[PDB]
Parts: sequence; C-alpha cells; structure tokens
Amino acid sequence: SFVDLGISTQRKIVYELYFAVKYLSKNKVGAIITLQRNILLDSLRTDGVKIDSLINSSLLIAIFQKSSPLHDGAVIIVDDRILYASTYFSVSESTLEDRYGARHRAALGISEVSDSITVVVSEQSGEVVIVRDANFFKVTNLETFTEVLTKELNSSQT
Amino acid sequence: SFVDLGISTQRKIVYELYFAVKYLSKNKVGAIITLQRNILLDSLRTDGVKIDSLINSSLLIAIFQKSSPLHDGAVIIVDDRILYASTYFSVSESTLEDRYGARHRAALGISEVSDSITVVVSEQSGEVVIVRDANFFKVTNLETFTEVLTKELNSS
Repeated sequence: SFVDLGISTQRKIVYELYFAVKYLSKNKVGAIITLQRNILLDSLRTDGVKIDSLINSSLLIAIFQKSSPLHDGAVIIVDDRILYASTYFSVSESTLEDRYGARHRAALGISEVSDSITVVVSEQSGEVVIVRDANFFKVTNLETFTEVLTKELNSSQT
Repeated sequence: SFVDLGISTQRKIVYELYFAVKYLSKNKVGAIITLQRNILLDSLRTDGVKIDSLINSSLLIAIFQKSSPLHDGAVIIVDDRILYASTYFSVSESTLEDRYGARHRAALGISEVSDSITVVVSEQSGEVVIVRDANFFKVTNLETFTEVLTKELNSS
C-alpha cells in the first residue's frame, strides 16, 4: 500500500524514517518500525496503542526513548500514518522472553506472516536492519538507507 | 468546538488528559496542553510539529518526557486530536507579586489573547493548574480534575 501513494508521500515517509533511524542508531536506542503493505496486520495484533498520527521523525524519536511508555513493542505505519505504537503479535518466534535478540525476533515473526517491511534498530549496537519475508537486510552504511528501504517497499507483494 | 463532540468523546478526551496529567504531576514533569476553542491559535504560535494524532495519555507522556524532542513547548488540542506538539507561543504574562514557572507565564499569556483552556503541570512542584481568561484555577486534588476541566470546557 506504499506503492499506491504519490511520490511526494513516499519520499516523505522514507526521509522521516531516515532521520528517525539516524538518531536512534547513533544513540543506540532500540526500535521496531513496521510498514504494513497488503497483508493487514490488525488481525494479528495482540496489544497496542492506536495513535493515528502523521509520520514524523521527532515523534518517532519521542516514542522510542527509553523513558517512554511506548518504546517497547512495534510502531505500525499504514500509508503515511503512525497507526499503532507499542504493538505486539502472536507469531511463534517472539515467544521467548530473553531480551537479547527480542526485537529482531519480533520483526522476523511479523515478516513471516505478512508482506510488511520492518526496520529494527538495536539497543546494543545501534545496528540497523530491514526485515522482509524472513530476510535481514543489514544496512551497514546508513547513507544507503533511503535507497535500500525504497527498493524493499516496492518489491513484489502478496 | 468541544461541546459539539458527544458525551463519549468528551469523556474520553478528559479521561486521557487526566491520566497524562496524573503521571506528569506524580513525576514533576513540566507540561503545557492548550485546548483550542473559538479563537484559532495558528497566528499566535510559532514552530512545532503537526502530528494530528488521537488524544492518548501514553502519547502525551512520551511527548513530555525530558529526553523527548517535543517536551519543551506546548501541545495544542483541537476537537479530539493533538494537532501540534512542541509549539511555542509568542506571549507571556507576569505580575508584580509572583514569579512562577515559564510554562505558567506562557499559559497566562496565551489566555490573554485567546479563549483557549490550558492545563499546566509545574516542573518543580508538579502542581496542576487550569488557565483561562487570564485567571487560573488550581487543581490540588486530582480526583476533581475530571470534573473541574469539564466545567471549564462547557463555559461561555
């Protein structure tokens, strides 16, 4: 559903996510941002706060600060809106409760049951990955981010 | 404006604001939340981010955390939505016999130029005030907050 938006809207989403990721990665702030595409994620949602806001780098940075009520769980972006924050899913990979690898596992789970793209920033290393269909594209150079993410969002869907 | 919303919506709004303010007061986190009424505030504020979000206590708490980039400056609510965050009012109000907090100053200033209703939580004391028409009701027992605010929202 990203592919159906005007080029201005797509470019906005990518740039805002870019600024957010630059901050989060540099300061080693964990985050899970999931862009839903054609498979609607609402069916698989366990918990989560619905905020239905415009997507914005500053709001994202606020959401994922350690002292924030919304920094655990996943943000779900639908078209150009942050629909949910602190979202969890009943996928069968995020059933471990071990902290290490938790967001990577949650992202993998989501990617296995939907065509969604999921950016993950690691609280430990600040490393950034783009998770899609059980693959982890590791973004070692953040100045490739906008390009990589764009390709991911325009790939073949379900 | 607000009375045109619906009892479910009005109660939900005041309830979410209540939980936000309860948390913010307990932890002495400064905050300023301006519910716009008939005077459009756009000409009177500068800067800020337009987020156009639902009104949610958790979101508000996240916005006003001291490590949050949106915590300095005021939230502006319109109808049932957080329109702006970390926006700055170009106006303040002082008096002779008091010198309290910059958020209190800004909220009284904004009530001088608009019919808006502003909730302020003091960074130092955690004390909650509600500001309208250059006056400020003090809400020292937060169980009354839900009542007090609704009164103020159903005014002139």
